[PDB]
Amino acid sequence: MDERDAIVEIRAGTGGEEAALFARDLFNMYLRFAEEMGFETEVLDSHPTDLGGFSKVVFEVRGPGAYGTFKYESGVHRVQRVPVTETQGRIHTSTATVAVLPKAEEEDFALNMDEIRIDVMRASGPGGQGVNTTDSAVRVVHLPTGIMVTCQDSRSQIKNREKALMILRSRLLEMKRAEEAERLRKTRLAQIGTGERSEKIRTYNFPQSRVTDHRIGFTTHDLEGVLSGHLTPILEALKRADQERQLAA
RNA sequence: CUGACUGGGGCCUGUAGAGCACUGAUAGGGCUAGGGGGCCCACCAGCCUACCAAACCCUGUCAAACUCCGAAGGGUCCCAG
RNA sequence: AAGUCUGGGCUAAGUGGUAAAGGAUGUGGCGCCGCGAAGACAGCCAGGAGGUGGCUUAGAAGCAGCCAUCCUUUAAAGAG
RNA sequence: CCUAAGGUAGCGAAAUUCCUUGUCGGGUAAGUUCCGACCUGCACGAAAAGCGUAACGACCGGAGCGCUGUCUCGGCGAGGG
RNA sequence: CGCCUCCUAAAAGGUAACGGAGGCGCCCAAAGGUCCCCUCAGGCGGGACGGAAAUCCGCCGGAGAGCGCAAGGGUAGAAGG
RNA sequence: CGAUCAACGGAUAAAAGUUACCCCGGGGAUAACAGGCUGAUCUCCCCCGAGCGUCCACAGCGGCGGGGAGGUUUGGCACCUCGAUGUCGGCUCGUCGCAUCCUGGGGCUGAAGAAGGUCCCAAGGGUUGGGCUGUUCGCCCAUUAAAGCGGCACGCGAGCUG
RNA sequence: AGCGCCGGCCAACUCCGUGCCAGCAGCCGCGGUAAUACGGAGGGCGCGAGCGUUACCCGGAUUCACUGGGCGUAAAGGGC
RNA sequence: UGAAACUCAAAGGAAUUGACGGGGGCCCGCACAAGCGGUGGAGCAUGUGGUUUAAUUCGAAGCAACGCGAAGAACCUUACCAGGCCUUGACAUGCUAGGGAACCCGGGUGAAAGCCUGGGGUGCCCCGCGAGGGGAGCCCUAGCACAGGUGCUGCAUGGC
RNA sequence: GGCGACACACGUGCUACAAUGCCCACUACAAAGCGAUGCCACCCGGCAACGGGGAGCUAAUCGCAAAAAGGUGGGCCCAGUUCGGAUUGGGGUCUGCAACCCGACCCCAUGAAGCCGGAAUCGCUAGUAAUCGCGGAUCAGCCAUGCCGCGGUGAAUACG
RNA sequence: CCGAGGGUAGGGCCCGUGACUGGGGCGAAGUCGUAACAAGGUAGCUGUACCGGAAGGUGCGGCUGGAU
RNA sequence: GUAAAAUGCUAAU
RNA sequence: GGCGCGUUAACAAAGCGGUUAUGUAGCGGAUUGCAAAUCCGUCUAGUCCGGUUCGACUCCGGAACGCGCCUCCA
Ligand SMILES: [K+]
Ligand SMILES: [Mg+2]
Ligand SMILES: [Mg+2]
Ligand SMILES: [Mg+2]
Ligand SMILES: [Mg+2]
Ligand SMILES: [Mg+2]
Ligand SMILES: [Mg+2]
Ligand SMILES: [Mg+2]
Ligand SMILES: [Mg+2]
Ligand SMILES: [Mg+2]
Ligand SMILES: [Mg+2]
Ligand SMILES: [Mg+2]
Ligand SMILES: [Mg+2]
Ligand SMILES: [Mg+2]
Ligand SMILES: [Mg+2]
Ligand SMILES: [Mg+2]
Ligand SMILES: [Mg+2]
Ligand SMILES: [Mg+2]
Ligand SMILES: [Mg+2]
Ligand SMILES: [Mg+2]
Ligand SMILES: [Mg+2]
Ligand SMILES: [Mg+2]
Ligand SMILES: [Mg+2]
Ligand SMILES: [Mg+2]
Ligand SMILES: [Mg+2]
Ligand SMILES: [Mg+2]
Ligand SMILES: [Mg+2]
Ligand SMILES: [Mg+2]
Ligand SMILES: [Mg+2]
Ligand SMILES: [Mg+2]
Ligand SMILES: [Mg+2]
Ligand SMILES: [Mg+2]
Ligand SMILES: [Mg+2]
Ligand SMILES: [Mg+2]
Ligand SMILES: [Mg+2]
Ligand SMILES: [Mg+2]
Ligand SMILES: [Mg+2]
Ligand SMILES: [Mg+2]
Ligand SMILES: [Mg+2]
Ligand SMILES: [Mg+2]
Ligand SMILES: [Mg+2]
Ligand SMILES: [Mg+2]
Ligand SMILES: [Mg+2]
Ligand SMILES: [Mg+2]
Ligand SMILES: [Mg+2]
Ligand SMILES: [Mg+2]
Ligand SMILES: [Mg+2]
Ligand SMILES: [Mg+2]
Ligand SMILES: [Mg+2]
Ligand SMILES: [Mg+2]
Ligand SMILES: [Mg+2]
Ligand SMILES: [Mg+2]
Ligand SMILES: [Mg+2]
Ligand SMILES: [Mg+2]
Ligand SMILES: [Mg+2]
Ligand SMILES: [Mg+2]
Ligand SMILES: [Mg+2]
Ligand SMILES: [Mg+2]
Ligand SMILES: [Mg+2]
Ligand SMILES: [Mg+2]
Ligand SMILES: [Mg+2]
Ligand SMILES: [Mg+2]
Ligand SMILES: [Mg+2]
Ligand SMILES: [Mg+2]
Ligand SMILES: [Mg+2]
Ligand SMILES: [Mg+2]
Ligand SMILES: [Mg+2]
Ligand SMILES: [Mg+2]
Ligand SMILES: [Mg+2]
Ligand SMILES: [Mg+2]
Ligand SMILES: [Mg+2]
Ligand SMILES: [Mg+2]
Ligand SMILES: [Mg+2]
Ligand SMILES: [Mg+2]
Ligand SMILES: [Mg+2]
Ligand SMILES: [Mg+2]
Ligand SMILES: [Mg+2]
Ligand SMILES: [Mg+2]
Ligand SMILES: [Mg+2]
Ligand SMILES: [Mg+2]
Ligand SMILES: [Mg+2]
Ligand SMILES: [Mg+2]
Ligand SMILES: [Mg+2]
Ligand SMILES: [Mg+2]
Ligand SMILES: [Mg+2]
Ligand SMILES: [Mg+2]
Ligand SMILES: [Mg+2]
Ligand SMILES: [Mg+2]
Ligand SMILES: [Mg+2]
Ligand SMILES: [Mg+2]
Ligand SMILES: [Mg+2]
Ligand SMILES: [Mg+2]
Ligand SMILES: [Mg+2]
Ligand SMILES: [Mg+2]
Ligand SMILES: [Mg+2]
Ligand SMILES: [Mg+2]
Ligand SMILES: [Mg+2]
Ligand SMILES: [Mg+2]
Ligand SMILES: [Mg+2]
Ligand SMILES: [Mg+2]
Ligand SMILES: [Mg+2]
Ligand SMILES: [Mg+2]
Ligand SMILES: [Mg+2]
Ligand SMILES: [Mg+2]
Ligand SMILES: [Mg+2]
Ligand SMILES: [Mg+2]
Ligand SMILES: [Mg+2]
Ligand SMILES: [Mg+2]
Ligand SMILES: [Mg+2]
Ligand SMILES: [Mg+2]
Ligand SMILES: [Mg+2]
Ligand SMILES: [Mg+2]
Ligand SMILES: [Mg+2]
Ligand SMILES: [Mg+2]
Ligand SMILES: [Mg+2]
Ligand SMILES: [Mg+2]
Ligand SMILES: [Mg+2]
Ligand SMILES: [Mg+2]
Ligand SMILES: [Mg+2]
Ligand SMILES: [Mg+2]
Ligand SMILES: [Mg+2]
Ligand SMILES: [Mg+2]
Ligand SMILES: [Mg+2]
Ligand SMILES: [Mg+2]
Ligand SMILES: [Mg+2]
Ligand SMILES: [Mg+2]
Ligand SMILES: [Mg+2]
Ligand SMILES: [Mg+2]
Ligand SMILES: [Mg+2]
Ligand SMILES: [Mg+2]
Ligand SMILES: [Mg+2]
Ligand SMILES: [Mg+2]
Ligand SMILES: [Mg+2]
Ligand SMILES: [Mg+2]
Ligand SMILES: [Mg+2]
Ligand SMILES: [Mg+2]
Ligand SMILES: [Mg+2]
Ligand SMILES: [Mg+2]
Ligand SMILES: [Mg+2]
Ligand SMILES: [Mg+2]
Ligand SMILES: [Mg+2]
Ligand SMILES: [Mg+2]
Ligand SMILES: [Mg+2]
Ligand SMILES: [Mg+2]
Ligand SMILES: [Mg+2]
Ligand SMILES: [Mg+2]
Ligand SMILES: [Mg+2]
Ligand SMILES: [Mg+2]
Ligand SMILES: [Mg+2]
Ligand SMILES: [Mg+2]
Ligand SMILES: [Mg+2]
Ligand SMILES: [Mg+2]
Ligand SMILES: [Mg+2]
Ligand SMILES: [Mg+2]
Ligand SMILES: [Mg+2]
Ligand SMILES: [Mg+2]
Ligand SMILES: [Mg+2]
Ligand SMILES: [Mg+2]
Ligand SMILES: [Mg+2]
Ligand SMILES: [Mg+2]
Ligand SMILES: [Mg+2]
Ligand SMILES: [Mg+2]
Ligand SMILES: [Mg+2]
Ligand SMILES: [Mg+2]
Ligand SMILES: [Mg+2]
Ligand SMILES: [Mg+2]
Ligand SMILES: [Mg+2]
Ligand SMILES: [Mg+2]
Ligand SMILES: [Mg+2]
Ligand SMILES: [Mg+2]
Ligand SMILES: [Mg+2]
Ligand SMILES: [Mg+2]
Ligand SMILES: [Mg+2]
Ligand SMILES: [Mg+2]
Ligand SMILES: [Mg+2]
Ligand SMILES: [Mg+2]
Ligand SMILES: [Mg+2]
Ligand SMILES: [Mg+2]
Ligand SMILES: [Mg+2]
Ligand SMILES: [Mg+2]
Ligand SMILES: [Mg+2]
Ligand SMILES: [Mg+2]
Ligand SMILES: [Mg+2]
Ligand SMILES: [Mg+2]
Ligand SMILES: [Mg+2]
Ligand SMILES: [Mg+2]
Ligand SMILES: [Mg+2]
Ligand SMILES: [Mg+2]
Ligand SMILES: [Mg+2]
Ligand SMILES: [Mg+2]
Ligand SMILES: [Mg+2]
Ligand SMILES: [Mg+2]
Ligand SMILES: [Mg+2]
Ligand SMILES: [Mg+2]
Ligand SMILES: [Mg+2]
Ligand SMILES: [Mg+2]
Ligand SMILES: [Mg+2]
Ligand SMILES: [Mg+2]
Ligand SMILES: [Mg+2]
Ligand SMILES: [Mg+2]
Ligand SMILES: [Mg+2]
Ligand SMILES: [Mg+2]
Ligand SMILES: [Mg+2]
Ligand SMILES: [Mg+2]
Ligand SMILES: [Mg+2]
Ligand SMILES: [Mg+2]
Ligand SMILES: [Mg+2]
Ligand SMILES: [Mg+2]
Ligand SMILES: [Mg+2]
Ligand SMILES: [Mg+2]
Ligand SMILES: [Mg+2]
Ligand SMILES: [Mg+2]
Ligand SMILES: [Mg+2]
Ligand SMILES: [Mg+2]
Ligand SMILES: [Mg+2]
Ligand SMILES: [Mg+2]
Ligand SMILES: [Mg+2]
Ligand SMILES: [Mg+2]
Ligand SMILES: [Mg+2]
Ligand SMILES: [Mg+2]
Ligand SMILES: [Mg+2]
Repeated sequence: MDERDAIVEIRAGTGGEEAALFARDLFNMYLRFAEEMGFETEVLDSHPTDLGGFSKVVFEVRGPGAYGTFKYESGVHRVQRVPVTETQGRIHTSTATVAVLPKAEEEDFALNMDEIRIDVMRASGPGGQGVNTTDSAVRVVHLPTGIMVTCQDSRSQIKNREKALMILRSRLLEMKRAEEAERLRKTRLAQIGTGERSEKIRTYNFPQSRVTDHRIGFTTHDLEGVLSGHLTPILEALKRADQERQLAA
């Protein structure tokens, strides 16, 4: 939560080459805000455009109390300006999306052998006297979920039991790595959506030198300072609105 | 008459045990290179630490391929039964 | 086949006559301090209180976790 | 990077799939078999032919109707012993 | 799978296991013979370039160096230079 | 003088495989089944009491470690049997153990009642029918007071099946 | 005394708010900080115990053409 | 032989003026060619991006932004930043209250600004030799209407 | 205080890398402008920047004024040098209230890069290019090597 | 006898629905190339055939709705 | 019969 | 489990007892209205532990991870 390090995913939205540039503009704005808050940034995955932008940049903000501040940036950011890609001096409206997520654990996986039942029995197929009378085949049952692995690959019960336990764990692991990805997904779609011109959280209107956070109504005119990092005025204005969002019925 | 076995006497040995002098291991303490941290400074060095610890020292130990030591026995020759 | 042989002791579990960590007012024999008619130990008969609690906590206010356990009438009363 | 060149069409958990009773659908009250699909094909593949194909089969799977001493679960009778 | 070294091996010699650890299948014309001469590793201090360590000086230092190559024995009163 | 005759006391100057088409002579000197010894593995029961359980170590639990029992599993060993000890599962027929699935009798409970949990005593009797697969095992359907776990050459082929 | 409408078609316009949001929409389109096109207000236009909408039929549609259409290149001559 | 759902607000024909062509033709320009000196490398000057900064004011952006606005940044310039003052204000008009001033020398205190200060001297008609009483430049405090803004929009504009 | 920051990157220029050159001495020929808290002749002190004197001129009259390349004479001898003049130390001059950030200039010392510049790229067709000095605006002084001007000397080549 | 209808068995047509699968329409931004419109940088288009990630390419024959 | 080195540029009257 | 092979920078991938590998990318410039393509330049390394050697990415020994093969007669 609020106190833990967090990860900011900046993707480009509607706009094409111009969105990937505005996404670069959002990316410098956020690194320079971290330096102001004495935070620490490291990039994890960046997809650049030869024009100078990024289709995607993913970076961490290391420091005590990161998810407390950046969490207000998740949403669709709208830019309206004359693009450096435009030739006929027109104003285009383009969008970039920002997803903010707390850095989690890479927690290690192991088997609780008290919720696991191991069955042994005779195997199938060839072997003569051996296969007839030897308990080589192994079934391992994960008791809470019911999923089972069986193994009679070798002639030895201990070898088949070890190999069976390996597959069971590796299987339970992927079940766990998939539910986590399903939650990581529905959460990202909760913050980013389709990245449409609507769905906007903030407008950066370069002609009017205006930045507007339509969630609260706040607007400054220091669009140069906002783009250079000085976001602290806006954050507080939401932090205030957050407390006045907590008004006991 | 030289035999097994036995009495005396000389010489050879590195085990049991023990030990730490060598080769290694080793707990804690002292002292004390170097590192971590470290208040501070890079104009130049200092200072701090109930951090990790080289060497050295103290107490306490470990070893088939460690021995400053070291039996009981064993081997061999001589003389005698 | 030859002692229901003699003398001293232990065991009550048929232990003897099939086993360990560990547990035990089993029983017998030694020790070592301690308290005792400055009336001890056991029971009984009293008192065993007061500032009333320091953190935590809507009460945890003698009678939760945490922080230390000052003192009065004294023959004594721990904020237990 | 390497090879002489890197498996084409078509087919695929198969007379081939180890993990495997893969997964999804169908059938059943319930289906490790069956049929239809999917394709990370351990280890299909083009005359040791590939994929289909009406008709044929004392070949080998799966299902239904009919009917039953196969069975619930056994009883009685006959004749040769 | 032959050969060498150490241990196991129970203090003479010898002694097994698909027991524990290593090495050999070369080399040297001097790394051989003799005579003569010389003595290490390491530590502290000192010294342009020059450092942990190149060469030079002092003091301490019995052998922990060296002995082509594995290990053991041996060894400066030399087998070392 | 010519040897990785290195399988290094060196068969020839000169040499690889396959047999489920197989064969003879031998061995329980030696493997596969079962027994035996052992019990690492397996199953069961304890000791310790850190900690969980709002509170409270012990209702129910038991970190790190410790001690055993059993002789169902997988092994180790190679002791009777290789002039033969027929090997999976099913069927049929049982019998025994008890570490008890149900039924009977109890103690504790974080037991209001009903219903459970946990441990103790108890082996008299009981412990169903079906779908899948050769299966043992397991899953599933429908019930049940319950749908126990083991030994008997993994009981039982001069009893059947195959 | 109410209901529809006032960008064009189509009769009836100005001010504030909003700022591709909120919304309008029968078609062409409106709205991205000076909107007669969104919402309100004033003002206007049309009907009036009614005003609008939705559905459906004919019309406009000579757009199934008898009245009253077409086929070189727009859809349209059959390969002969 | 020959549909439908769904969907679009058009799909089309010919012709016009353009623009474009790695179409043609005919022309031209230091456009190439033909020449001569350079730039790109070096050191400095200057402008700029970027980084940095409390601030490093802002505008200029291919040719046609970059010794450009700037034909002169130590202060001033100066629009930026830090700290100290200012409240009809540095300036404009007009209206009411205390004054009634105009102007010129000083005093503290402060970095200065500013704040608190202490000396004095007026016009016009007059009632006038009256105490002096008014109209009376201008000046200062109470209030006003107000000013001030290099704050934004060169995509609302003029001018250049 | 900043606008003058400095790991870096680009544009415009200046100065060079040398002998058809550098140096010293002496000796010539311009044009355009500017000049009253203004230009400064001339004289002295100072190596010099400058200072103190101090004529003349609202200026075809007095001054800024040396033009520079050029010429004659002598020197350097092919070297990172008598080429180059960056960087830094020290001692001073002037403006200005005030030169730390952050001015210009003078003298002494220090004497860096640089040996003609990769891919690439700019200008110029005649008094042009190149080379050489001069003045002005702004302006207290100046970071001007910039701008706008002015004359001196004076080419190569254009088939197409 | 016929006979409502009930039952048995086999056909026809229609509607809904189905693991999976085939393309189609739409989209103010994505990935790969650039086939077509200029001789579109290999004139295009065409029926058919074979091939290729994709547009497409190539063979055979046809068309001009092709350039100079 | 001729005779091309060279790909691309989203989205706001 | 046995046996063989391997670990190198951003990626893929080599040689070598003493020593800028290489290609593509990345970075600075050039060219273009801009991007690509193209052109001039530029460069970061040897998994861990222990030995040998004057010297180890390179040789020996072990660890960890990956790949290939085998695991048969009951
Ligand atoms: K066989
Ligand atoms: Mg991406
Ligand atoms: Mg464009
Ligand atoms: Mg178990
Ligand atoms: Mg088996
Ligand atoms: Mg089978
Ligand atoms: Mg077989
Ligand atoms: Mg078979
Ligand atoms: Mg067995
Ligand atoms: Mg004798
Ligand atoms: Mg003798
Ligand atoms: Mg001993
Ligand atoms: Mg020792
Ligand atoms: Mg010992
Ligand atoms: Mg010893
Ligand atoms: Mg002694
Ligand atoms: Mg003796
Ligand atoms: Mg003797
Ligand atoms: Mg004798
Ligand atoms: Mg008696
Ligand atoms: Mg007696
Ligand atoms: Mg008893
Ligand atoms: Mg007994
Ligand atoms: Mg007993
Ligand atoms: Mg006792
Ligand atoms: Mg294959
Ligand atoms: Mg192929
Ligand atoms: Mg094919
Ligand atoms: Mg295929
Ligand atoms: Mg398949
Ligand atoms: Mg299947
Ligand atoms: Mg198949
Ligand atoms: Mg196969
Ligand atoms: Mg399978
Ligand atoms: Mg299988
Ligand atoms: Mg299944
Ligand atoms: Mg199924
Ligand atoms: Mg089903
Ligand atoms: Mg079946
Ligand atoms: Mg199938
Ligand atoms: Mg698969
Ligand atoms: Mg085949
Ligand atoms: Mg094959
Ligand atoms: Mg073939
Ligand atoms: Mg063949
Ligand atoms: Mg073939
Ligand atoms: Mg087939
Ligand atoms: Mg057919
Ligand atoms: Mg068939
Ligand atoms: Mg058929
Ligand atoms: Mg047949
Ligand atoms: Mg047949
Ligand atoms: Mg036949
Ligand atoms: Mg059937
Ligand atoms: Mg049936
Ligand atoms: Mg039937
Ligand atoms: Mg019968
Ligand atoms: Mg009968
Ligand atoms: Mg009969
Ligand atoms: Mg031999
Ligand atoms: Mg040998
Ligand atoms: Mg011995
Ligand atoms: Mg020995
Ligand atoms: Mg001995
Ligand atoms: Mg001997
Ligand atoms: Mg041996
Ligand atoms: Mg031997
Ligand atoms: Mg060897
Ligand atoms: Mg020698
Ligand atoms: Mg020698
Ligand atoms: Mg000699
Ligand atoms: Mg020494
Ligand atoms: Mg020294
Ligand atoms: Mg030294
Ligand atoms: Mg030695
Ligand atoms: Mg040596
Ligand atoms: Mg060696
Ligand atoms: Mg050999
Ligand atoms: Mg041999
Ligand atoms: Mg041989
Ligand atoms: Mg021998
Ligand atoms: Mg021979
Ligand atoms: Mg021969
Ligand atoms: Mg041979
Ligand atoms: Mg043979
Ligand atoms: Mg065969
Ligand atoms: Mg066969
Ligand atoms: Mg035969
Ligand atoms: Mg055969
Ligand atoms: Mg035969
Ligand atoms: Mg035989
Ligand atoms: Mg025989
Ligand atoms: Mg033998
Ligand atoms: Mg025997
Ligand atoms: Mg056996
Ligand atoms: Mg065995
Ligand atoms: Mg056996
Ligand atoms: Mg066996
Ligand atoms: Mg048996
Ligand atoms: Mg056995
Ligand atoms: Mg037996
Ligand atoms: Mg046991
Ligand atoms: Mg036992
Ligand atoms: Mg055990
Ligand atoms: Mg027990
Ligand atoms: Mg607790
Ligand atoms: Mg309790
Ligand atoms: Mg446990
Ligand atoms: Mg134990
Ligand atoms: Mg035991
Ligand atoms: Mg047994
Ligand atoms: Mg058994
Ligand atoms: Mg056994
Ligand atoms: Mg035996
Ligand atoms: Mg034996
Ligand atoms: Mg046998
Ligand atoms: Mg017999
Ligand atoms: Mg017999
Ligand atoms: Mg027999
Ligand atoms: Mg028999
Ligand atoms: Mg039984
Ligand atoms: Mg019991
Ligand atoms: Mg009961
Ligand atoms: Mg009971
Ligand atoms: Mg009850
Ligand atoms: Mg109970
Ligand atoms: Mg019973
Ligand atoms: Mg059942
Ligand atoms: Mg059935
Ligand atoms: Mg069945
Ligand atoms: Mg079954
Ligand atoms: Mg099974
Ligand atoms: Mg019950
Ligand atoms: Mg039940
Ligand atoms: Mg059984
Ligand atoms: Mg059996
Ligand atoms: Mg049987
Ligand atoms: Mg039989
Ligand atoms: Mg049987
Ligand atoms: Mg039998
Ligand atoms: Mg029999
Ligand atoms: Mg029998
Ligand atoms: Mg059979
Ligand atoms: Mg059969
Ligand atoms: Mg209307
Ligand atoms: Mg109307
Ligand atoms: Mg109208
Ligand atoms: Mg107004
Ligand atoms: Mg409306
Ligand atoms: Mg309408
Ligand atoms: Mg907007
Ligand atoms: Mg507005
Ligand atoms: Mg507008
Ligand atoms: Mg409006
Ligand atoms: Mg509207
Ligand atoms: Mg309307
Ligand atoms: Mg309106
Ligand atoms: Mg009409
Ligand atoms: Mg009509
Ligand atoms: Mg109609
Ligand atoms: Mg008609
Ligand atoms: Mg018509
Ligand atoms: Mg015709
Ligand atoms: Mg036609
Ligand atoms: Mg036809
Ligand atoms: Mg047309
Ligand atoms: Mg044209
Ligand atoms: Mg040229
Ligand atoms: Mg040049
Ligand atoms: Mg240059
Ligand atoms: Mg330059
Ligand atoms: Mg800047
Ligand atoms: Mg502006
Ligand atoms: Mg320019
Ligand atoms: Mg300026
Ligand atoms: Mg300037
Ligand atoms: Mg200023
Ligand atoms: Mg100022
Ligand atoms: Mg304009
Ligand atoms: Mg602008
Ligand atoms: Mg204008
Ligand atoms: Mg500036
Ligand atoms: Mg440069
Ligand atoms: Mg310049
Ligand atoms: Mg330059
Ligand atoms: Mg002058
Ligand atoms: Mg020099
Ligand atoms: Mg040089
Ligand atoms: Mg020089
Ligand atoms: Mg100086
Ligand atoms: Mg300055
Ligand atoms: Mg030179
Ligand atoms: Mg010209
Ligand atoms: Mg000048
Ligand atoms: Mg000036
Ligand atoms: Mg009928
Ligand atoms: Mg009918
Ligand atoms: Mg194309
Ligand atoms: Mg084409
Ligand atoms: Mg093109
Ligand atoms: Mg092309
Ligand atoms: Mg083409
Ligand atoms: Mg074709
Ligand atoms: Mg082709
Ligand atoms: Mg061509
Ligand atoms: Mg290309
Ligand atoms: Mg593209
Ligand atoms: Mg495109
Ligand atoms: Mg192009
Ligand atoms: Mg466009
Ligand atoms: Mg390598
Ligand atoms: Mg790699
Ligand atoms: Mg290579
Ligand atoms: Mg580059
Ligand atoms: Mg570029
Ligand atoms: Mg490279
Ligand atoms: Mg080394
Ligand atoms: Mg090493
Ligand atoms: Mg190296
Ligand atoms: Mg290695
Ligand atoms: Mg075989």
